[PDB]
Amino acid sequence: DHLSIVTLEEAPFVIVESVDPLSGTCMRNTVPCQKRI
Amino acid sequence: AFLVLDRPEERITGINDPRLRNPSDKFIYATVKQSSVDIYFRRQVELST
Repeated sequence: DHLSIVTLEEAPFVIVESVDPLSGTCMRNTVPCQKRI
Repeated sequence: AFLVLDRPEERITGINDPRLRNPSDKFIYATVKQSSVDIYFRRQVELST
């Protein structure tokens, strides 16, 4: 199925990085994530 | 004892070395721009840092 998962920035567990400027969206070994403000 | 073990350590074991697997400004890595080495590191998953 399809489900939504929360996540939080941690040092070795969840590293949130900005969008890839070379490939365009994300690099290898990475997964897109959203954020609200 | 002082003379036996006042031995400096130099880089060994290739890129598998964990002592400098994490970058820092004290030491500098370098290659030649636009070569095969650049493609290798760019196309590697763990070698992104």
